[PDB]
Amino acid sequence: AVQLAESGPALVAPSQALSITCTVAGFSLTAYGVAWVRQPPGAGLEWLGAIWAAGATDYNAALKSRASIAKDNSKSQVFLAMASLATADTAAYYCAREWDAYGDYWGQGTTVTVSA
Amino acid sequence: QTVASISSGPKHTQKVPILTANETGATMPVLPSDSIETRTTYMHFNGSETDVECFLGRAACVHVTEIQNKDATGIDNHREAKLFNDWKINLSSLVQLRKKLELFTYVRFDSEYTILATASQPDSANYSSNLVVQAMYVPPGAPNPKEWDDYTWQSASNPSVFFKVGDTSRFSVPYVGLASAYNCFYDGYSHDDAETQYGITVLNHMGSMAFRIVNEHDEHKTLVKIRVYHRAKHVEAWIPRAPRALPYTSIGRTNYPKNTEPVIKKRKGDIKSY
Amino acid sequence: GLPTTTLPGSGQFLTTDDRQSPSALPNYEPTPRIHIPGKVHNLLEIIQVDTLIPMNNTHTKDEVNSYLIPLNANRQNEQVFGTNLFIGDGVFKTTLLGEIVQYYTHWSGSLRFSLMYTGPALSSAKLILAYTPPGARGPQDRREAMLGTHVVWDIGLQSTIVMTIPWTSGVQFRYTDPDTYTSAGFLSCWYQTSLILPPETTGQVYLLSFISACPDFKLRLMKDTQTISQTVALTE
Amino acid sequence: GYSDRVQQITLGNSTITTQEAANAVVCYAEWPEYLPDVDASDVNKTSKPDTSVCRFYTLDSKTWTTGSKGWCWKLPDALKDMGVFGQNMFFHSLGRSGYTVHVQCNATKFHSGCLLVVVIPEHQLASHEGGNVSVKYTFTHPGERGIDLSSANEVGGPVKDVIYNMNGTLLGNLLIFPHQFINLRTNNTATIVIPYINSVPIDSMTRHNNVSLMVIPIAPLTVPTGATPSLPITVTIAPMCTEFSGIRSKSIVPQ
Amino acid sequence: INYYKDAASTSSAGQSLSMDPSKFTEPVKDLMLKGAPALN
Amino acid sequence: DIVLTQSPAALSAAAGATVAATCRASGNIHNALAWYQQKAGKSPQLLVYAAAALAAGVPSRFSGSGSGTAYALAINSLAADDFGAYYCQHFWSTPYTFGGGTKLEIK
Repeated sequence: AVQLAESGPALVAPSQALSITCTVAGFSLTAYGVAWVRQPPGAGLEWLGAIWAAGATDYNAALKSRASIAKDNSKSQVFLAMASLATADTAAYYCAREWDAYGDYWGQGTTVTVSA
Repeated sequence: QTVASISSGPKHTQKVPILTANETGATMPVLPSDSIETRTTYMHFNGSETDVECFLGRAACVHVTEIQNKDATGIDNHREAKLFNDWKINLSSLVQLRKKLELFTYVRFDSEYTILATASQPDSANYSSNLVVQAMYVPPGAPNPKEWDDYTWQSASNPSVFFKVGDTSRFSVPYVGLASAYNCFYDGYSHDDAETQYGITVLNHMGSMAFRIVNEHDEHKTLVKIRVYHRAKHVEAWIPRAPRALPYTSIGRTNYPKNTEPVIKKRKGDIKSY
Repeated sequence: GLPTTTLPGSGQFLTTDDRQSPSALPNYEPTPRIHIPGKVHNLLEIIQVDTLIPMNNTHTKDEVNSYLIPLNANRQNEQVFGTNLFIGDGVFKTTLLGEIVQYYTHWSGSLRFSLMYTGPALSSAKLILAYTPPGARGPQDRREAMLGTHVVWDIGLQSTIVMTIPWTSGVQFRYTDPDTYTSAGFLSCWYQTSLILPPETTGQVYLLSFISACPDFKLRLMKDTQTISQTVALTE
Repeated sequence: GYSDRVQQITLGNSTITTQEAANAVVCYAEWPEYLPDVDASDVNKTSKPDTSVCRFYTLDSKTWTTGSKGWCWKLPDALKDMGVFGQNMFFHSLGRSGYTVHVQCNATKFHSGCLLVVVIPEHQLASHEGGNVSVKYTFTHPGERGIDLSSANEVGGPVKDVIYNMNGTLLGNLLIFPHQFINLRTNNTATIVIPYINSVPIDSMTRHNNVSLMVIPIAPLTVPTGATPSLPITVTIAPMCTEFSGIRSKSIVPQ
Repeated sequence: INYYKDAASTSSAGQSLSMDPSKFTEPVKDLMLKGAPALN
Repeated sequence: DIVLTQSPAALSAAAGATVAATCRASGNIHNALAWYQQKAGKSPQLLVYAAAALAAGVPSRFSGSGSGTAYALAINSLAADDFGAYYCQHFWSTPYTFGGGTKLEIK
């Protein structure tokens, strides 16, 4: 049972930080990387970034300054941290186990609303 | 006593046997002693069973046909009634010997045929009949049989073998190829023509066999199945080829069927999986 | 008349017996053998030739990408590929080694595994090819991979590493069919450092994996193969 | 001293230099030789038109355009319109020839991609229909243009699936045949020297193709960013130790 | 002991014991030493 | 970077029709493309990986095709489960940018 359960605060004031976690079950993070994809309501999917199976990270080119992905291999948790939020960051965020370097096993997703 | 592995110790050297270039089209004979520390072991092994005369030199079934002992009164042509049956000898109708032979482009061997005949009476027989089969070797240009008992079965110059059903025949045939080897593969035609057949050549033509029950007929029918088994011997093989991966569709052609199954097994996991 | 006794197995047709038989063509003079290049005397000659492995058998169709092992740029410590070493199965079932191996029941001796780097000449990579001998699992992190037999491969002017798989079977032969007692172990490649690409080059570069046999390779107990099959007899 | 990368092949009045070669393949370690008397059966005195036919003939260049499947040429069919070798092929009943096949594909150090340049004796092609369908004469005899394996199937033509080598085998197992790689990292050059390979000493050159040359992209062409996504491949073939026997009128083939 | 006058009638010759793989594994023109650089 | 231009924005169709969605990339992906299905208020589901290969548990109506820069997702005989928004994503190194999205509607 490969599961990637998102969890977030879901109500963040703007110009603050996100602490969105994916608890990993069914596999180890030392063997598979985790991609992050958001989707604002109405609009389409946006690839946020991927942490690879040994901690090397790649990001969206427009969000390299804001986003930072880290992980705990022992706790099976992947962290997404977006700094200096704007109102266009209101989106349901997703995790994915990597599968031939493609993203699947997408979690249910936690909606984040950045508003004051 | 051939050495399989030499004793090798720690090396720290500019001679690097395990780095090469596959671009050159060569396979470097890199030993285990070239990249790990080995001990001395011996082969105790000569490679006698992977020899090509051992590999191509056991008997494969090459053909299964049926002939019928039956009342022939009022039958038109006697070949559709299976009163006799002719087989153009080839080693590519049954695929287990075909895939072994088509590991090579050219092959030369004396043949060794074993013909087993087995009978069956599927309905209403009081006894099993003691039957004799004629297997007449018919080279191209010989008169083919049209009747089960015509003049062609006299066989004054064709080789024939008489044998009982239940018993078996056995005879060797020399290498009868016109060329210095048989062509397992022939990239060409018989002549420069827009419609002539591709790949079907007489360069692997081995003759033909005609089979009949020499007995007249009984009250019941007898269905005699003939099983020609071929053993190659004094085998010489040239130009090792890529092995067949797809199912064959016809004698003498490299055709494979449309919409065939993938021959490489798909892995359950990713490329990282075990 | 010589008094003889007839034994068991008389009139049997053992298909593998090698006896003398009468010739149907007496005084036949066959065609003179001319010199043809590439004469094969023994199948151990031609399984020392390396052929491509379809390591990337992750598609639902046979294609050229099945032979291509992808490398990626920003990857430390990860696994490039992994496979088990059942040479009559898996990625090896279709290779020339594995096709001839499946005509035999037993195999012994060392394998010859080659990787061929095909990226740009201004790219650099260090990889570590691990052989795990049996008893342990397939390695999971490059730390348990390099505890076994491994080669660290710096990729430079020579694009080919040749890693031997040394023989680990006190049971002196293994089965060519997959058998758990005679499992050969595991093969895996890992990023030693990483793949560095030059500027103005993006994407994946590919490895080509080759397999062949060392000259200590043994095959015996000849058997029919599971590759080819047949429903009805073929016609002209 | 002398490099294994810098080679020169002079045949006739033709010269090929390469500075980025691999080691040249001589097929089955046998250099092309004339037919000896002990193997001959044809009693005609053969004509050996040495420097006029045993010379490099450059074929038309193929563009390798990153979705290319491969190219197959037939020998002696690819050289049937090539000078005096093309004429002697049609005026003679018989002929045997070895070949130096030279394949050229240059690139920058920023390019990547790998070509399999393989020589297959008796590459009997499969039909795309299966069954007992043959390939017509004009499809196994394309001449200089060869067979483009990325082109569509045509009625009477061969199957063009590069994974099955056009014959029901597999692409990975072509390395049992004499081959080289043009890995653009390493070499821009494949040189294969082919002897005459046949079950007969001398043969009809128009109805029979002795060897085929396949140039197959294994690793696809990755060009650098903003570069032209295409590399020309040039094949240059020289006949070697070429005999012709049985001179008669010029044979008319299907075209 | 051969019971027949034909060479085709005789049994198998046995292992040729040649075992010469270099025409398939090293068909290259220049001899490449194991340990040397392949393309200097 | 590689921009995926997915076309068109919407395709209204009834059940049983043949619908093709197209992604054109700015660079060569070398068939490292994924197609995603996303229903209303659900997680995206991988349909086609490697631009032609169907994923695990995907019905055989879906068929990816194309190579180079142009890629097509064809559906033969649309069912009611096959409605929603479809997305490309390439996987050629990084960044793994998406296409715009094709929404399938009902006539």
